[PDB]
Amino acid sequence: LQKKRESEARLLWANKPDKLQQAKDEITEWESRVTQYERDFERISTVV
Amino acid sequence: LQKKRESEARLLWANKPDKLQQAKDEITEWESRVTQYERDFERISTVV
Repeated sequence: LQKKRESEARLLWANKPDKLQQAKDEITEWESRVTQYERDFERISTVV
Repeated sequence: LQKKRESEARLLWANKPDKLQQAKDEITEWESRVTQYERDFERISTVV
C-alpha cells in the first residue's frame, strides 16, 4: 500500500486524475485493513 | 528546476533532510531566476 501508491504519487506527472483517485481509495481501504490487523493484534492477544 | 527538484521530492523516502533543504533553496533561487527572466521579458520588450 505505501510503496505502490507513493510510486503513483511519484508518477503524478503522468497527468490524469485516474491514478489520483486510485491512490486515494487504495490507501484508504488498504490502510483500513492495516488498522484492522493492528486492532486484531489486541483481539488475538486478548483471546490469548 | 521543476523536473530535478520534484525528482528529489519523488525521492523523499531516501530519508534525510539534505535533499529537502536542497530542494527548498534550489526551487527558491532558481524560480527567482525564472521570475527575473519573466520580468526581463517586459524589460527587453520595453527597450524594444
